[PDB]
Amino acid sequence: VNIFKAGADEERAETARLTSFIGAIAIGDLVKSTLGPKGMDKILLSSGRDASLMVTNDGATILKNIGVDNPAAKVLVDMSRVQDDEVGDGTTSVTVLAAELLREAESLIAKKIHPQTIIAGWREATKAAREALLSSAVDHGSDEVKFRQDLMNIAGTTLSSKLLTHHKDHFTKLAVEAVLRLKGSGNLEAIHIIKKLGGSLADSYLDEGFLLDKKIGVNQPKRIENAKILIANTGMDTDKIKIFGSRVRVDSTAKVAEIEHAEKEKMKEKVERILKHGINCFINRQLIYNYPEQLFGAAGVMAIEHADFAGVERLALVTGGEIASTFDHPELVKLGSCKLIEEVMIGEDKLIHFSGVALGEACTIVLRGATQQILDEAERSLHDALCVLAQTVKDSRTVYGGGCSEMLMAHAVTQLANRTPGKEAVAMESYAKALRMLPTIIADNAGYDSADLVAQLRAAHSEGNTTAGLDMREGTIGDMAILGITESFQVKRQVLLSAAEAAEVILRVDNIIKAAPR
Amino acid sequence: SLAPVNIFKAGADEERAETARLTSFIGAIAIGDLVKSTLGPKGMDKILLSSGRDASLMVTNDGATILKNIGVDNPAAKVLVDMSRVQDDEVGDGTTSVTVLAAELLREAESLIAKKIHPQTIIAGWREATKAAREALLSSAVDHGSDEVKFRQDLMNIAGTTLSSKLLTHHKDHFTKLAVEAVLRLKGSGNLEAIHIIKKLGGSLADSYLDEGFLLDKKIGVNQPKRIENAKILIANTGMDTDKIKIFGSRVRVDSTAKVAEIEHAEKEKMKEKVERILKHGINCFINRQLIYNYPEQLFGAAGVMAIEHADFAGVERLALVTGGEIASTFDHPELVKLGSCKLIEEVMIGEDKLIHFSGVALGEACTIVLRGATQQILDEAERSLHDALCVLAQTVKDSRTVYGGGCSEMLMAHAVTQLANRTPGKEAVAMESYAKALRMLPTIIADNAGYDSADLVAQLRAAHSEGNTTAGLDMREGTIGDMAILGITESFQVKRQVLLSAAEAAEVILRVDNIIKAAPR
Amino acid sequence: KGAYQDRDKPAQIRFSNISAAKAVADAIRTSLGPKGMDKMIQDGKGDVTITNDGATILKQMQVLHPAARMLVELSKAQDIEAGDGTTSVVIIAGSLLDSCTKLLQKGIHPTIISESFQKALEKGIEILTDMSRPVELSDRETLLNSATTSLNSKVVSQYSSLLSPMSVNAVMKVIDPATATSVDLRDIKIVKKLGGTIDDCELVEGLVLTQKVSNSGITRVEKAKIGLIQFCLSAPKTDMDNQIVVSDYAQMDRVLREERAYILNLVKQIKKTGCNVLLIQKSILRDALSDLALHFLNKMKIMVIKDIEREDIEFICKTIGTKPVAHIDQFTADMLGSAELAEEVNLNGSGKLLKITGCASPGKTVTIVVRGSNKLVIEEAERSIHDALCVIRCLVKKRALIAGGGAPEIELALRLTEYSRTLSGMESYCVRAFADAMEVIPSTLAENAGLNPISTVTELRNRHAQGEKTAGINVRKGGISNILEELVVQPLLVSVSALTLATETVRSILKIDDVVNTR
Ligand SMILES: Nc1ncnc2c1ncn2[C@@H]1O[C@H](COP(=O)(O)OP(=O)(O)O)[C@@H](O)[C@H]1O
Ligand SMILES: Nc1ncnc2c1ncn2[C@@H]1O[C@H](COP(=O)(O)OP(=O)(O)O)[C@@H](O)[C@H]1O
Ligand SMILES: Nc1ncnc2c1ncn2[C@@H]1O[C@H](COP(=O)(O)OP(=O)(O)O)[C@@H](O)[C@H]1O
Ligand SMILES: [Mg+2]
Ligand SMILES: [Mg+2]
Ligand SMILES: [Mg+2]
Repeated sequence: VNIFKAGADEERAETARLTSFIGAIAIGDLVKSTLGPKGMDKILLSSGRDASLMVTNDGATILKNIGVDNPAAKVLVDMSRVQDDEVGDGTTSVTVLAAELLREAESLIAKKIHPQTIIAGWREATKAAREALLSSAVDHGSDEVKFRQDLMNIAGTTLSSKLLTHHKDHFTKLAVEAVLRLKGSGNLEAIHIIKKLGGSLADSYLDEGFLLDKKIGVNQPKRIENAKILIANTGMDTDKIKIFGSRVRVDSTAKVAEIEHAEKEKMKEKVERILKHGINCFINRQLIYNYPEQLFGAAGVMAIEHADFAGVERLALVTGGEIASTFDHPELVKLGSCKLIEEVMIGEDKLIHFSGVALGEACTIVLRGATQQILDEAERSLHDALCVLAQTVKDSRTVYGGGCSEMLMAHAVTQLANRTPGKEAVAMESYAKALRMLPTIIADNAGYDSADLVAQLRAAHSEGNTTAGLDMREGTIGDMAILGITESFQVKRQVLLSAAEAAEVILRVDNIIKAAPR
Repeated sequence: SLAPVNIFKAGADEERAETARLTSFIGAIAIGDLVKSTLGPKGMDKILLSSGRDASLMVTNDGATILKNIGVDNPAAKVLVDMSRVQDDEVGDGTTSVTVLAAELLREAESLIAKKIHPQTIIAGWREATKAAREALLSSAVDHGSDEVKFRQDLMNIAGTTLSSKLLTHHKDHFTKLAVEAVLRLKGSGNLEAIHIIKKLGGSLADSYLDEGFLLDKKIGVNQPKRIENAKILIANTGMDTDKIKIFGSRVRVDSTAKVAEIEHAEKEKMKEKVERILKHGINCFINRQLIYNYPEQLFGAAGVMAIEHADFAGVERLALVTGGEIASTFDHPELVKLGSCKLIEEVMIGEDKLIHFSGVALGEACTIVLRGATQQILDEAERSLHDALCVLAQTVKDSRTVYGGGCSEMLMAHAVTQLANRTPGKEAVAMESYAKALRMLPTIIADNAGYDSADLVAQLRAAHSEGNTTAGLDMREGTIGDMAILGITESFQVKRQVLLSAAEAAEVILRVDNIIKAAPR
Repeated sequence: KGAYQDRDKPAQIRFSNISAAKAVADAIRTSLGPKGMDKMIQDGKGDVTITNDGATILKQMQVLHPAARMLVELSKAQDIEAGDGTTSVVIIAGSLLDSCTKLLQKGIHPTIISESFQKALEKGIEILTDMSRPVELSDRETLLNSATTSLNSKVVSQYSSLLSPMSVNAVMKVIDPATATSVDLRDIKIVKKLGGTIDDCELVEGLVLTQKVSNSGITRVEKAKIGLIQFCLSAPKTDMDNQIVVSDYAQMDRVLREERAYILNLVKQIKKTGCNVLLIQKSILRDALSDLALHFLNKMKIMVIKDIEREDIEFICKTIGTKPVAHIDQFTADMLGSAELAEEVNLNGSGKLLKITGCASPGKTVTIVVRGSNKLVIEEAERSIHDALCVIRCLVKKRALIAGGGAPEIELALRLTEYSRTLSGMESYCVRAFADAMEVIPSTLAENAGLNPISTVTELRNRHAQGEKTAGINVRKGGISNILEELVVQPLLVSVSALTLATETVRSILKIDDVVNTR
């Protein structure tokens, strides 16, 4: 007898894990074609309204854009998005590793092994692998030149799997420089990425100051030397007295004429109070109406209308001023400083160029490609590189990439498995196989002999050479210490832990109950 | 072909990529998983229920009828089903094993292709591996036949091991010898049609027996005697109902009714003359192939001779085999026709029916087996299992070479494939290793059906065969590793060779398709 | 710590099969014993039946589940082998499948359950065989008691005084109780005609025909000389194509004269043998009777009967003693049956029958004619009489007799539970489940009779534990008492076959682990 609903169903057997495994493997196979320096990106086309088209390489936006149906696919997409939020890298890596973990899981359950046995084996294996990765982590930060070289290597390895690889030598350092302007503040919003079409992608440059996409007023000057910027968050509009319930109730036209004259005079006195600070520039958050603009033009200052919260925050960071709202006491927290406020033209548009800024705490990156999709992909991948660089500035521990860290931690898992009895050992062996399946995939997407390369790496790591990985520009087994394929320790640790946790949570379901759709 | 022009038809499609091999592999693996749960002595049989006319229902364990009855749509599944049917036709059993082994081979092939290895490499590696397995199985194929008692014990063991995976295992010790006896009555003639299996409801399955004579499900005449001692049976294939002159265009054209009366009297006279010519043979039991009308029935009754009417071609051939008679159509020379002889042709009641019982037959060349179960499905399954046992026994009588069962023979040829793979370079070695793994999967499935530690038992057998013990296999009664010579789990060598070769060749032909093109349906 | 058995599909299939079998069992569970009432089946077409036979109930009720089909086939197989107990067998099968679903819930492999069930079967056969007593034929009392016990649970129970003695007379008048070892029920011809009441059923040692006499001038013949005819009494015609050409005016008169002379010659040849009534076989392709032939036969003061089926000629010959005649020259008095009387009987305006009584060579054949108000009661009376005949057949087959009224299965349940208490292991639970799974028959005997089932079964177990065997449920007394004193017995073959077939069917069902829907 059926009891649920019309449209509600239950899969309480091998069918449930069949659906979960096939969905996770579909996610893994879709994401798999975008790993390594030789990975190839994808086109996302919307069948709905506006037919949005986006060319992308990373797995986070690929998985979040598509509409997944299988709940396991939803689990993988959520894990990828969470991992992108946490660090900003390895979303494709974590999704692929989870997919291979589930594949080895179904292979094991074919051999009639209880899922909790696999769970215990995986817990022990991930503990050992995390311990080995932590033991193999190299650290810097005390050094200055060595840490800068490490940052350059991290940017290179993060940016080599994307389109900017075509000009990687130009871009990596640029990204590093941007992070070097943050001065340790974990504020990625201090970085502005302005994307304008036209010209090769090698024309992109990190500005030596700031760029604002706003407009000068009518009568204000359009160039200043030795700027004294005051940044404000005042009204400058009609500017109601804010006492709700106030109205003019008079008996003549002279009275209302006098009241409007008083309103204009109070606005004039507010502008005079602003000018008393000793300024030649003024940046406001919301609109500036016609009378304050006229007064500013007459006085001889420069005013900016409608610079949003992000704009004023970035100007405050790059110039050093405070966000003013009340100008009663000009002697309190002071202004900012620059050296030129020239208007500079890019493409066909004009932007305000703050040069000679007092502080480098914020900056702008100009992205200029030949196609809007190229601009979007460059922006997303540059965001990933900046995220990783900021994360490794916060925590300078690094581990070698190219599969070397994966190979060594898989070797540790294998060594632990060899000394553990029972059916746990095969679970840990499957864990190690799934973990080693990543460099296999990188070589496959590259197009080399994956089996030979992986066997060579296994032999080299078992011997003791703990810095061996895939040299992809030639396709052999090289030394990541000499070559310089580094990676953030935080990124790899988060990838491992998140993938293992998602595999564990998915594997222990034996019943899927779907309610009737709305 | 995904090109922005479509050329095939409104209904025809093409899969010219990994999609085609994906569909073929998933279909083949689905068929293999369907058959997988019916292996070993611990396998459990399945229900086949119709969705239409008469709603036919059958309980069966062998995979041949399972694959024949269900309607497959994937072309790879069609290849597997035809494989199973051909293998059933060739020997009689191993359909489940051949389907399972081909499915496991294709699963290993998909796992290999996942590692980006060209399919022709897998095909060449499997050709070499199956050559090595053929050589190993032939080398290990022990032979008997010079001895008498050893060959009969081998026959009993083969019948027991072939019948152990079906329902009849519940009375194995009673049935196997039965099957053996049946084949031993054929005197080496590979004519399974000499075995007639009469199925009647009622009574436990242990009440089945092989008769000491022949049973015929026909009727005696009206005035004929119902019991004859020391008969001289004459078997005929005459009409003797109306006897048309067989000259078309002949008619009576007379001017009076008395002429017609005389002509019809002459017709009855020629009927009487033919019956008298038949009786001149000196007989007391007459067996016909088609009907005997009332006048010849009356003539036979007056004479005092039995007359069996409307026995089909199979009936007259089986009576000729079991009694020694000669199929006759003319009776001009009674001295040239040889008449069969029996001892008693009385009537015996079984279930609720009466049958003619030829007892004390002159020759045992043919025989009948009475199956009496509790349910029509039980009767059908018993008949199918007995047919498989008889087919295997006849095959091993034709070719006495035997190999040890229980997983020993397949383990040893898998070990030979492994030894071959360990000395070959290149990507063919991994293909040979996959072949060995797929071949070793069969005892794994047997243990899985039984409910034992498949990995531990398979590792034990791998070690035993690698060390040098080539007569080790699975002991099901306790689930351990035992010596098949002592247990006597024999099997026909031809059956195993056929399974191996057919599975290998069909896997090879399926593995090398990269385009499935479906024309629009009717 | 063991195989994971990931696939739960086989367990679900087994539970579904067990549930369907239990549903079929307890659907007809209310039709057991002398207080269980019969069902009414109205099939898709405009046909209705009122039946208490378990086999017919299960056949007419077109079931869908494969296990239900297995159970209906089991019931028909038990009907074939025994003929009575076709309800108790399906009840037992469903009940012990219901018992074994709990075992499946306890983590016991189906093969172990099946083997333990077979062992319990082997023990129960011995228990039942030892419990019985030998029986000797030609003892009217035991035969009558067995027939009455068979008929009690049927609609004709109130007529058991008139149906049991005739039911045993029918069997005793076919076989020789010296060396029979079986009985052929084909020669017990049952003829049904509408009208009258059940109390007018009759047994005749002669022959009963549903045909009508061609000539309505003679209907009663005394000292009749019956003779079968297999040739046609019409104008002669050869097997090959026949044509008569006429080229003169005298040819027409001549051909008519020859036809008349030939017919009259045939009729005179028939008459000169002393034949008193004629039985003409039904001959398609040639009118066995012509107007001229019937005219001549009626002129010679004879009785003529036509349209006799080819399948009844053996029955007629075995009954009255005639021999088939397919040629006129072979028609003589040496092969001509004789009877004391031939009559055309009218059943008070509800049809007509032919009765041949007083055959000078009484063969091993009798006939039963049944009377009833509507068709349904007539069909049910036929089924009940057939069940009584099958009971006598089983008693003839093997000579052994056991008590009824729940005594055999309850005593077997005891002896088997103390047998299980000696087989400690994994199979002890399965054997105990088999032992306690056949308490269903006494429980339902108590329930359908209006007694309290729990207390009745408890008292039954206690009284058979005290050695007071042959104790069971009495519905006349309304309690529990000795059964042989109540004159309720049944042949051992019934119960033994029921148990064996039920156990075999369950052992076969328990081996299923998948279902596939063929095209
Ligand atoms: N130039 C390179 N040489 C060798 N290995 C690399 C290189 N670039 C990336 N990898 C490896 O490829 C894996 C995935 O890289 P990538 O595609 O950049 O991940 P994501 O798409 O999350 O940025 C990383 O674990 C890294 O070790
Ligand atoms: N009692 C047994 N012990 C061990 N192995 C057995 C036993 N009976 C059968 N087998 C093995 O099971 C295999 C499959 O046989 P079966 O299940 O009858 O299907 P098929 O005969 O179609 O392959 C055979 O190869 C045989 O060696
Ligand atoms: N007079 C009676 N008193 C007690 N029990 C009876 C009596 N008559 C029959 N029974 C019981 O009823 C059971 C079922 O008999 P019945 O219903 O006639 O056949 P079936 O089981 O085929 O329906 C028998 O096992 C018998 O023991
Ligand atoms: Mg990266
Ligand atoms: Mg077999
Ligand atoms: Mg009864």
